[PDB]
Amino acid sequence: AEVNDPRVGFVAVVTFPVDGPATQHKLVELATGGVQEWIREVPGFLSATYHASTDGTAVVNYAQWESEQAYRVNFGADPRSAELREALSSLPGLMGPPKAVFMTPRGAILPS
Amino acid sequence: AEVNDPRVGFVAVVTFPVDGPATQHKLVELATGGVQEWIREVPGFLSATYHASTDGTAVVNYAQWESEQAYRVNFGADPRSAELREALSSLPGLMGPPKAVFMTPRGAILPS
Ligand SMILES: O=C(O)Cc1ccc2c(c1O)C(=O)c1c(O)cccc1C2
Repeated sequence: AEVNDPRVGFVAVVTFPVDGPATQHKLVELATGGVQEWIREVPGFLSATYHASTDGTAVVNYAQWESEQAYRVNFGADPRSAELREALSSLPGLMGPPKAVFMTPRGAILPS
Repeated sequence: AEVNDPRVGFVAVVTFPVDGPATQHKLVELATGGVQEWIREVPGFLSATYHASTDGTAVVNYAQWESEQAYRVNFGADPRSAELREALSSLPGLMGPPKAVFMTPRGAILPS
């Protein structure tokens, strides 16, 4: 969704530490390769965007959710979220567990 | 911009460690201030979305740019950006220097 859409009530920023750009590429390919097709229809799921850090050390996911409850009930309480975590943790090149930060949009600056 | 808009060639995720929920509002208020409107007309700027960590300890800015040059020079060479940095660094309640992670969007999972 647009980054400043009011429907976005909850965001998770997840950082995955990797051993270099080849693993960055593989990790994004894995994340968008069909393992999480099921998440697209989850009520409250708005988006998951995966980025490669320019220094080659991490893959960052910026995920928008309609609310914390929707995230908790429709993602965290679904066992398929554990399946997803296992999938992404299986990749060679992943150097530590993913780190998450939870947060709510509070202000924005859009273009003129 | 939409998170998967093809114009977004470069993203910065800037984290500002703060001492509490009160300073989070102060920091967002300052950063989305109104004197900061010149940023809206910077060539290549697409969006700045300021978030408050749910735990009250951080303010996180997800910023969309057309390219790394737009951020670095169009924004970064303008003196107003140095002004803005100093402003943010001088706010009481800051627990340390802002930390930026630079990255490129590589893939997105979205609802149909
Ligand atoms: O200079 C730093 O590293 C700290 C720091 C302070 C203020 C800002 C930034 C920043 O990075 C940004 O990036 C940034 C951006 O990308 C898009 C919009 C506003 C800011 C404001």
